[PDB]
Amino acid sequence: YAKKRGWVLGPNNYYSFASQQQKPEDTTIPSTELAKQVIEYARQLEMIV
Amino acid sequence: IDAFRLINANMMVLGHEPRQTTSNLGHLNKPSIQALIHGLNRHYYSITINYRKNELEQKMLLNLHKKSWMEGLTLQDYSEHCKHNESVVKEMLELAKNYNKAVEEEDKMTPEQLAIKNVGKQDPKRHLEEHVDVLMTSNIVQCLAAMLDTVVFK
Repeated sequence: YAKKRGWVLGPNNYYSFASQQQKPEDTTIPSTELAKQVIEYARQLEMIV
Repeated sequence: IDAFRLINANMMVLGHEPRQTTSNLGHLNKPSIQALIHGLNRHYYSITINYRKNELEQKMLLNLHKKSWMEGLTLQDYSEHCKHNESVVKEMLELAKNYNKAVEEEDKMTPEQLAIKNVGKQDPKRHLEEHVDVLMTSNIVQCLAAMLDTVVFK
């Protein structure tokens, strides 16, 4: 597990780094598809009589 | 607007307006009684008027007289708009309570005659979803304008 994994023995101390990501967010990402959903609301209110 | 044209005295004991093989005479006006009490029809005659409607004028009068560019994506935003959404639901609640009252009534008092003796310019379907359609159209145009403006600008 020194060669397969990491785990380098330092001054009688192993080391395993942080595998945590950054989580890129905007949270206004669905602005296109939410604008899509409201279109087929009125498209299914009108146009099909 | 109407245009007229005088007749002679040579056919005065005969039928004036000597009209012939056509069928576009019965239109454009019948002789009105505020006009035939005077010299119509034994003094002049009435004539037909249509309009020389042309292109190169019609659209440049239409699009240039009624037009607004940036109005289509304004907001009138929210403090005037959430108050309107606040108001309409409240009487629509009582409109729903009045809609409950006729449905739970449901008596065989000859219900087409029971409805005509209970006319009040009111609930059954007229004072119904008409408001709901206005609540639908107002919020959709408000929210579609809100979502497109987040998309376009940066």
